[PDB]
Amino acid sequence: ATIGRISTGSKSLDKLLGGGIETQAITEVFGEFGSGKTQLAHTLAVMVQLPPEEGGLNGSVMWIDTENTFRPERIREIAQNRGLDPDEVLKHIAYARAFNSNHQMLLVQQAEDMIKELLNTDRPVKLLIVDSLTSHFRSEYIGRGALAERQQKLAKHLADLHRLANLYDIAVFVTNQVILAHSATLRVYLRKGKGGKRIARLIDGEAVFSITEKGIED
Repeated sequence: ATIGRISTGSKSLDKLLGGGIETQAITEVFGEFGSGKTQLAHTLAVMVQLPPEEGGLNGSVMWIDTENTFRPERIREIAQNRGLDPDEVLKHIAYARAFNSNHQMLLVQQAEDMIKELLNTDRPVKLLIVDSLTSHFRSEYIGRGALAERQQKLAKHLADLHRLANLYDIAVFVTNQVILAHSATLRVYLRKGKGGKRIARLIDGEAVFSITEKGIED
């Protein structure tokens, strides 16, 4: 099946990404606290719901939150300022809080049930967000021997996410607060710049954007 692309809201970032974040891929954004990772996640959760000629995929969203950082009113605000009904946009986000890393892993397997349900409807799941991908793994697997164990568990979790992305034509978008190996298909380093701007660079030019009432934009 052909790849879909979800606009981020920023023409600059979209160009860096070749048009937007891809389905059948895991895109990891990483950066320090406050770099804008969760703002980008909120924006994508609205953009994906737009029709294709506006940069979306007419899609639904599943969101796995590990830090209690999802904000329904931020969704509603971004939606309204982009001409969308805030409550309809929020309705199409299936939200779950992951209590620990083992629950996080089960929630990904659980997500396949809803993905299958919606697959041949007019708003199939097109975006799966895990924010934060790594926070529970970092707190639980620590100390001598933890590097190998944590990386194996993460690799299995990312394998499950790759399978959902590839089997069901979904964009998986994950955040990571930052010598370790990584398994995402594309890694984007995000940082704060001057003038309140955020700067994005692909890892292994740079896009510049602002956080606004529309989510992000140039």
